[PDB]
Amino acid sequence: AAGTIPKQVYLRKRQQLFQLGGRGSEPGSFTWPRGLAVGPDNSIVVADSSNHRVQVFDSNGIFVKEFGEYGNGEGEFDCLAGVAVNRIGQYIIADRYNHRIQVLDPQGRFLRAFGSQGTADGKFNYPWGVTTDALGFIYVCDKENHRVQVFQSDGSFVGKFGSCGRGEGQLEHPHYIAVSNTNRVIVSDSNNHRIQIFDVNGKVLSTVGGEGSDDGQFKFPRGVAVDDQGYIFVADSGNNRIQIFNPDGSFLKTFGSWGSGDSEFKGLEGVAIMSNGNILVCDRENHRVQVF
Repeated sequence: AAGTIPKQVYLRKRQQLFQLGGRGSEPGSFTWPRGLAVGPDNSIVVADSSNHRVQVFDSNGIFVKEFGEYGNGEGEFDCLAGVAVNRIGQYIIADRYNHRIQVLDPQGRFLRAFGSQGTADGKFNYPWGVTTDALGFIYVCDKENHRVQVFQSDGSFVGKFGSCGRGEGQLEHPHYIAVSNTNRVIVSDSNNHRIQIFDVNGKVLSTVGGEGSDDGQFKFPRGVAVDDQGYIFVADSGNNRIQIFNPDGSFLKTFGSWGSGDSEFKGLEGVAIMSNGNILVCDRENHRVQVF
């Protein structure tokens, strides 16, 4: 991989390499998938929301394992949306309709849960959307509280930031986030049609994009990912596009349109980026994950 020019790789993005899913509840099928994440060896981890489960695939698409079932018990999920994998390989699920986070081990066995519905510190309204920083700190978007709450690996509350509003440092219904290896917190601020970037302590660092349909503009951004150089990847759901941004925030590339064939989307949700430049998009109403 030594001579790779990332910018050139990203600018060639359009044609799907392969896809995953198809409607159903058997292993390898999805129902209305929302969050996805990449794992250690570039594994593809899918929040299979309406099947109340996570499914894990290797970097070439081969199904590996699934875990979870409907419920409010330990290791059960109501209608999960967000998923993530930390450096230790344990699975971190935003169990949306139970208003809690569950952390499972690399084999999908239950380790701990935390949170319940509420506005208070450590309490969530509709969690939807989670990620991990290098030290194992958990960052949640509780969508309906218009904020980001950060926890320790054991669930201990640590801090929070953002609040309802349309201004500097505010959020309206944020769905998805990512933390870069620079420890900048990258929040898709859905209804403000913008990407918000904070440091770990809640200080606004910059803003990417704004409302519109031109290059560099968003209509209801959903999934976000960041690569190891700071390229930012956005599911521009309102405009039926993936957008890619240079590490300085400037528009680089866009691809996709409303549809259900190769490179077409309906209901863009989560987004993830493999360390080889493969972009992963969750295509909710087509019950599939597409890889570019």
